[PDB]
Amino acid sequence: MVYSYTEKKRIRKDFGKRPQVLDVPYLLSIQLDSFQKFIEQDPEGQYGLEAAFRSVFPIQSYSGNSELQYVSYRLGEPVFDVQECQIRGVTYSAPLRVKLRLVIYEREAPEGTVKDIKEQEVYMGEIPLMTDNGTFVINGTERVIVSQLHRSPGVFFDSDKGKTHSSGKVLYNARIIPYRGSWLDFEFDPKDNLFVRIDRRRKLPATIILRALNYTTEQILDLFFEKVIFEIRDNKLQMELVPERLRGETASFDIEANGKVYVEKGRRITARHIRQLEKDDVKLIEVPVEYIAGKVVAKDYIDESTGELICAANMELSLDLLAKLSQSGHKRIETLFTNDLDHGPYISETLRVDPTNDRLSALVEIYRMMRPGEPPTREAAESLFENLFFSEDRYDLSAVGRMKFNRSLLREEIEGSGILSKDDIIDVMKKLIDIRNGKGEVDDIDHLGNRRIRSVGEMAENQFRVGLVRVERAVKERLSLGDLDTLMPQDMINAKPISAAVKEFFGSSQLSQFMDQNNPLSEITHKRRISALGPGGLTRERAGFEVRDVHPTHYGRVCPIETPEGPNIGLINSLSVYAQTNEYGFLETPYRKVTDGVVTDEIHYLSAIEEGNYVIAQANSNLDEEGHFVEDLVTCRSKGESSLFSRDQVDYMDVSTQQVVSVGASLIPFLEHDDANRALMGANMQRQAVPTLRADKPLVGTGMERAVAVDSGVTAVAKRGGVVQYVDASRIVIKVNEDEMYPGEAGIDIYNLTKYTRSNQNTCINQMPCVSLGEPVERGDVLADGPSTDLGELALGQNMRVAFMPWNGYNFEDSILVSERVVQEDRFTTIHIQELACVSRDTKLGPEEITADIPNVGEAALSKLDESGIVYIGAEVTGGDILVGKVTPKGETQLTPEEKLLRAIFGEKASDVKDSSLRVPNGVSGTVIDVQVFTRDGVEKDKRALEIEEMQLKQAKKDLSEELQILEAGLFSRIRAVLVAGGVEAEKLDKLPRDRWLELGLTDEEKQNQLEQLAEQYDELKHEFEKKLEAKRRKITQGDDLAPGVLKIVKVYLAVKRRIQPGDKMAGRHGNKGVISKINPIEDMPYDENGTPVDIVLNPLGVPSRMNIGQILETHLGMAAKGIGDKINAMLKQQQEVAKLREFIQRAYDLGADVRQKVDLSTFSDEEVMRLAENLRKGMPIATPVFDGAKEAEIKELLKLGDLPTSGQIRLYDGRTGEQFERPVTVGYMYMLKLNHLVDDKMHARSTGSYSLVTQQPLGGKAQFGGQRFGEMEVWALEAYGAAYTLQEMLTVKSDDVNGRTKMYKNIVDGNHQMEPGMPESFNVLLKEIRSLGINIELED
Amino acid sequence: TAGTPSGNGVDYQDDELPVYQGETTQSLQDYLMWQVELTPFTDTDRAIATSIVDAVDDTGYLTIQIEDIVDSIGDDEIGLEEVEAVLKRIQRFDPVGVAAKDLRDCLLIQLSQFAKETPWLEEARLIISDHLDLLANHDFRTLMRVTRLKEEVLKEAVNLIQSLDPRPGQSIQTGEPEYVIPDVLVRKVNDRWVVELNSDSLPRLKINQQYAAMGNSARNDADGQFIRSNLQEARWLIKSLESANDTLLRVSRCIVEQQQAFFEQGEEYMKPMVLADIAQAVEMHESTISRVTTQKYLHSPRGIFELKYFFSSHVNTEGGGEASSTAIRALVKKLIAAENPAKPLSDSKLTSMLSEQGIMVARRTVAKYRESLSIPPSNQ
Amino acid sequence: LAGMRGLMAKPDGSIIETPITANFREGLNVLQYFISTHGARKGLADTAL
RNA sequence: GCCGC
Repeated sequence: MVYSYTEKKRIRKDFGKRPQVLDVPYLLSIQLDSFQKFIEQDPEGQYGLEAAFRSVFPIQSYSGNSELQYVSYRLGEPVFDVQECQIRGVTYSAPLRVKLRLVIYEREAPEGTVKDIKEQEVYMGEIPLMTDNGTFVINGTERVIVSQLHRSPGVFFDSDKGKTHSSGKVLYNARIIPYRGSWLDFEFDPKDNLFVRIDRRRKLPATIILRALNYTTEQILDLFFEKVIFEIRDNKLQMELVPERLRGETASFDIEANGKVYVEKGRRITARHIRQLEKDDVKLIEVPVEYIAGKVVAKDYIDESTGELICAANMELSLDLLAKLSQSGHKRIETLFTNDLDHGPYISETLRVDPTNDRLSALVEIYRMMRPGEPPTREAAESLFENLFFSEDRYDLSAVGRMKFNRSLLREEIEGSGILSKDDIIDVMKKLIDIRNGKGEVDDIDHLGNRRIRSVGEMAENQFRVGLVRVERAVKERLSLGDLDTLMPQDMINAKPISAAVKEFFGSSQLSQFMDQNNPLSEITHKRRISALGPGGLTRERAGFEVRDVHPTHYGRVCPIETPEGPNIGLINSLSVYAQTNEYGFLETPYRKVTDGVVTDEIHYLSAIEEGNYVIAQANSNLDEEGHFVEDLVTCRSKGESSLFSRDQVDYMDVSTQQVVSVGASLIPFLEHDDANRALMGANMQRQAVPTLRADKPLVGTGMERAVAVDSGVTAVAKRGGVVQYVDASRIVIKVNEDEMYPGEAGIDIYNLTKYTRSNQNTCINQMPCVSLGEPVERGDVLADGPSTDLGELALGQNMRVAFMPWNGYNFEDSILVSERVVQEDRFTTIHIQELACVSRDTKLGPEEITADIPNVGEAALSKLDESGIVYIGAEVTGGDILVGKVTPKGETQLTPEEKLLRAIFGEKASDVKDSSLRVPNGVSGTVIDVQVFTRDGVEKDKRALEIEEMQLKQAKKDLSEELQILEAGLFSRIRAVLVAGGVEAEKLDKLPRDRWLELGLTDEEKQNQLEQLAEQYDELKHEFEKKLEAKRRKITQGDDLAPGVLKIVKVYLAVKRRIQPGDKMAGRHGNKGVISKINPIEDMPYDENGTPVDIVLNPLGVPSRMNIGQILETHLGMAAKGIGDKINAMLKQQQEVAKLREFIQRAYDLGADVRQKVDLSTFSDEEVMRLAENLRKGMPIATPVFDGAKEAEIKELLKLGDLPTSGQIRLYDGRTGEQFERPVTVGYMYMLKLNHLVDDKMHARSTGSYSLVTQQPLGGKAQFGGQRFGEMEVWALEAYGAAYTLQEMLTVKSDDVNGRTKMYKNIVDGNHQMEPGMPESFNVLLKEIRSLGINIELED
Repeated sequence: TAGTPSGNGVDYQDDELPVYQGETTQSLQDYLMWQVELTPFTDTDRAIATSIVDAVDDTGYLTIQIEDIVDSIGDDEIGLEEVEAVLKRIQRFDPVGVAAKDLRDCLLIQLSQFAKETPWLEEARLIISDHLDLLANHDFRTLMRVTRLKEEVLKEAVNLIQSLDPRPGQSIQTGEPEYVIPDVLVRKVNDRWVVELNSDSLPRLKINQQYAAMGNSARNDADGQFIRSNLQEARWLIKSLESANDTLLRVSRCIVEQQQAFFEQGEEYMKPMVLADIAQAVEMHESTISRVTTQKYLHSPRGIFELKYFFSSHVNTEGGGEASSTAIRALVKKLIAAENPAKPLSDSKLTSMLSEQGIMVARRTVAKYRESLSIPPSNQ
Repeated sequence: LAGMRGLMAKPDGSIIETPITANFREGLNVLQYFISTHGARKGLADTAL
């Protein structure tokens, strides 16, 4: 109850101090949720290929009276599981079946049909399926698909920082992004004129796009500017009063209200004068005629006398024009605002820029500008404009884009059409204009409320759609030429494009890559990884400083520690441990609600905008028993800032301190005592550790090891655990409890533990059981642990006894001095597994055969080969030993007498067949582990192959017969009970088989009902088991459908052990890395008064300049933990009675300063106490959470309880002289990792090898026997030294001088040492290249 | 595919302007000239060494005559006396026995470099190699009397002879190109044996040609319209590829429908298919169909991989109508293979048996068929 | 290490009002560590550019 | 993609 069965075996001492409102999530649900929302069907078109099918279908050919009606879809059962797919090198996928109907509409009868063919489903493509861990086995690999962080579709406003023209002018722009389609831009020039950039074309003014929507300039003037009425009647020329707008102006003349002076001429304008004028109710008042001079007419007044009129909108008025309008009878004149206090002159200037005033003129202008080719015919432009925007197929904003668009323009409605309307562009332009005027503000592009997340399901759906659209195109054509006989499969099913697009996305894509398999944590980090790159993302060089910075909205969504260092810094991120994604696709983090002065356990998820709106308290703020804050003033975050607020002010509280730390970083103990940039290094280096021979738990942890170990899918977890029945190194069988069962056939649980196997990084993945026999097992318990796991806890390193001192220069800089006891005990020893393959294919000469006999090869190379010609399982191979014997035929039809003689003395082939065999590459020492012969259907089965088939079927029947045996035992028990009910013979009945001829008939009811039904069930069960076994056997032995050329494939696996060596690289998890400098004999290491030496010596100088204080605290706490373990071990040695051992364990567990973890041995079984004590005999596994953990005083009292010095420093003696070191030296225990950087994989030397055909220069890189590049800076250094002959020998011979190389080699062999330099071939190549242009270049004499 | 082979190792030059560049390889003559440079030779000796190394075949044998080598030099005091000395020096190189005049020379040179205390060195140094080589080719029963030695010692003298390397100089040879076949025309077994054309990549070339040429044309950044620059070049490319594919498919279809008897039941059921037979079938000239079927390969579950094999114009004046020699050749191979230990297989007897079977073939015609890929089993 | 971590802020170059009053011998808060991550990232990005 | 700057 309080502790699970796997956790009662070894309990970590948590240092806690803060209860947890909610637990930690799976961390891999993201991938699972995305793909489940992809493959899974939905009653609506909300999710699943269903949405794409409804988007494309129904499809009809033009004037074809023909339709394709779509009804449902179904996914088939895969033919192989994950394991067989991974061992065979194929893709783990499922067949896609969709049912559709073809209906023929009547040509004579409108809207009528004549035929409707609803044939069964059709097959197109294969959909790859993700495994239970969130990986895609394609071509037998792992291939995790990384999520992408991109800009959400919608509308965004920017200002380009206001430094473009160097005049201090801030230029504001607006931008519209759809999910798919062309883009739209609105910009401001330094002259303040609206410009529209459609699809990143040349700049065009907004008036043409305004008019293309059938908008006249007059209509545009009223919408663009508020109009004011000017009335000139009886020469009064009164002005309408708008006191609200009249804020800043100079009175050109005396202003009188109803004949009474209100504001004098040039009287200072005061909010007081405006208020006084507004208080007095005044009608229209006269103004000086000269003032209207600067006004601009809005409408186009018509003259009642003649058709002539002043229609010149956006134009001023003249004094002579006043007489004209007076004569025409224009009593009222409409003019726009013409005011520049907050408003400004816009639109009208753009109207003056371009004179096109017709819809056709604007359409032809935009068609010519966007497409500079053939002029249109009133139809090309009309069609193009519809294609650009507001087209159902060409342009579409997503549901996220529409929501963001409505939110940015402050609209109540959230849903809407996927295409923009006339009003949307008007609103965007109005908002952009208002932004400059002062109202509104520019938004942040790096704000996490503007950045969306796409996972694997959405990208897969997008790719499926392109295949649909592609296939739909071809479908449309054949409906035109399709007779009634034509059927859907014959209606251009076109399975090729869909499968091609799907495999293109899944196999060869930027976000598709191998999952890092060095450790379970590394796989988890790759699975929970967010990238800004990709197709819809941003390129590396196109990024900038501000994009790669930590934003305040990154708080509980992305950890500000874990990120790559050099080129990808700030562009690859990781989810925080609690973060979740919105349905639209925005990151969320949970908070605890606060009501009144008390927090409530109800939890709300808030996006970046949601969190910003409320005042959120901090996780480390003290609370009372009732939930009220102990301290009135509390620290909170209000709007991207932090300050003191009252407890009532807080509306939410941080659920946990870790909320801001990634799962990988969550594993650094004493993280808050480490530099953030330095911690980055530790978190990054934690994922490069390689699992060793035996896993060792961390003595100091954080409490997150169990979640990482279990959620990664590396261990074996009891899905429906009952009681363990059979255990083995390869199998675990569990008898499920009867309290929960599936009626009928009963059932047991079979787990096939994974043995040694290759990983993507050539390491070994192995599983070992944790249960012994007859052990009770609850649901979710760990049965077997995988690589780098110990009793269900992540264990990726080993616990080293370390002293912090300088030792004779052998730990200078970051060097590490290691004792020989570490090497002898096989700690930091790893297993590496390699895969070599050999394929036989038919050739023009003939088939390529695999045989044990090989021409021109001695018996010594054939010692390890099988009769077929393959290395024996378990053979140890080195150098260039032969693995598989293969011979290819040669071409010869003219039998020369010498050739006939050769055939006469020697074999019939006379070694005509060449030797093309799989040999071990040099530098590769391996032991034969697994052979995987695959054979083509029809060709003779390999002699070794039948053995593999026999092992396969034997294992199949072995793991299949258990359920049959249990079922037949149950049937026998039922029959025995029935015969006991009547005519029981007891042992006599039990002795005779077949229930002693079914115990005759006995009573009529028993014979007719009981015995008959029992026999029928027996026969049916036997037939079903036989059929299942036969089906499995037939599946096992089948011809492998291979590539047409391929005839046979043989795969060989090698296993090697990597001994720890100095050139190897080691690290702790605080950013402290180093390579080994020396492996010291045990008698030379420093030792303490008890004679115990240290294992590692580390330099103290690396700590103070790195600010790695977590190193020292971890060392001290490890010393305390090992001291407690030492006390327990000493007690167990002397066989002390259980009571006082339990008392000491209890005393150690309840130590601390008000820690939350409460454990009492009182409710512990007496035997379970012994088992726990033996499990923590090595040391007590302490756990210190990330930002809420152990303190110095607690470490000190644990040290006191362990009977150790409180300072953490002891006396040490020199192992070589026996003298005591002057100062006390810190000694403790630290968790050390072995990284995947080895000298063996990094030692290369070349004297002479192959050279590139072009430039005649040696190849580059190991695995190709290349030479080191002597770059430009190396040549600069040689020039600076003055070493001319060294440079000439590097530049000429020994590089590109073809004759100089051989002459120098001959001279060196002769002991002459004379360069005799010539001319490099690269310069000749350059001369030829330049001459290949029109330029003549020559060498004069 | 039930199982898929791992991708073969490939490479391409990165961070280099002439992409893919190349790679040098070592051959037999390249490795022999390397040894020539590192041995003490004079100028004339080096010239002779280069002259005779150029004449070394892939097997490592000397295809040209020694007298022809002397002629090639055309220099005074370069007679065969010193050409022979340089030749022996070169023969004693790392592939011991290389650049040898004939098979006897290989074995004599190889046997010279031994412990000189080998149990049967002198027994096989000259007695078997330098003399009665044809006897060793045969059963060599009389060779025991010729060499005045028992058969027991010869039983292991010939064992040492076989222990000597048959063709030295082909061991250093690499052999990277496997000359594998993609089998452009896979055909399968159905109720009527349907055939298909794979590796067309025409849609793949169509899509790429679109996205490049028509993509640039549709890109309205450039003034005007590129409807003729590349848009009407991609169409020509697609038309050419589709025409070639259709012609190949039709020709292969005609061959398959004519030679269905080969694939069905036994293999040796070939009709003597002349070029005109398919020329009339496709209503097209034989030359165009011939050029097409020269190096095109088909993938068969049992059949041979090669279109040209089906032509077999071998009417052979067979009894009832006509027949094919390739089928007759397979029949002769099967008959000669299944015979008595004596295995007479006389060209007269074999021809008589074939005529009795119904193939009226001349006595010498069968002899040429047998000598094409076999030898008479003591028929003489 | 033994005194205040001090005043620092690099989101755009300004300075946060309340400084980090904790050293590394004592722990940092979540807020103080989040504040220091800005300068850490700024330095690490400056190095690689 | 990673390592050393």
